[PDB]
Amino acid sequence: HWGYGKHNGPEHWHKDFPIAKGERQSPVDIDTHTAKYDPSLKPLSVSYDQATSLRILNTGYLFQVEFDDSQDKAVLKGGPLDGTYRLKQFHFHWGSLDGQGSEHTVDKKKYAAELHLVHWNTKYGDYGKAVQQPDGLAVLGIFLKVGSAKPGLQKVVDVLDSIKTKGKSADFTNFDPRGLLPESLDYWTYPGSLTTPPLTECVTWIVLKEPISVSSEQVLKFRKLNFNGEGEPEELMVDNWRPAQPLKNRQIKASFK
Ligand SMILES: NS(=O)(=O)c1c(F)c(F)c(S(=O)(=O)CCO)c(NC2CCCCCCC2)c1F
Ligand SMILES: [Zn+2]
Repeated sequence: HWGYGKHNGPEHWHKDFPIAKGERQSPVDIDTHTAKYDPSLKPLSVSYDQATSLRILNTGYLFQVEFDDSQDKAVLKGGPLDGTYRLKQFHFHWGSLDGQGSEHTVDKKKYAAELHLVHWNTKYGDYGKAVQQPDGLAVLGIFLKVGSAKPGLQKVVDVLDSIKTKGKSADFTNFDPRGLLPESLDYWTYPGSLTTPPLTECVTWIVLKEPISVSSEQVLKFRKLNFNGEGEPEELMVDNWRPAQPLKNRQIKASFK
């Protein structure tokens, strides 16, 4: 099965998922000098006041916080997007060391982690149909750098010991994702893909320019998760990021400058 190791990591995924070598794969390096300011882009509309978090889950590759997406409670609109995208979940990718962990890079810089808020286009009715479409998902990506703590992240960090191993979940109600956002909503955007199998090319990526600051202790706690299930040898969950992929025939657009 796929994963992040020597024998089943990103460089092997193409054998099961040939789209790994496709024309719109993610993540990518964001060359800030060659990204084009697009005056016709709109401000993002991030409408998260009615978000209903449900559950946090160790998938065996990362952890994710899941929301009620059975109605338009928390939605993403505007920016490069046509229509209404419903928040389904968020998750992170992170490293074994503070200078790696992000999927996107900025002028080749890697951050300690990257937060992904996954949304699906409500014109397709359910998320499983939306993944079959070139404009089915919108993922909002936010970089994490190590510095001062992020208070809005601490509820997430504190529950991780209850979901140490693959397949564990825990109630995670009443969490407000607005606490994970930086001050600015300046962004880059480009068409891309899931960054894990099945690597489907169904994502409009919106990557915020401003990272959030998390403490060394918050990220250390991410690295205490396990890829393995309970009752199996411990494999620390670190380095669950895909490296930058070829940009090919794509332009990254900037909402700013
Ligand atoms: N980085 S990412 O946002 O492209 C991404 C993941 F890294 C990721 F691991 C997941 S996953 O845990 O579900 C593993 C399977 O790819 C999703 N989740 C979305 C993509 C999965 C298909 C259904 C669409 C909505 C969830 C996912 F979108
Ligand atoms: Zn992701």
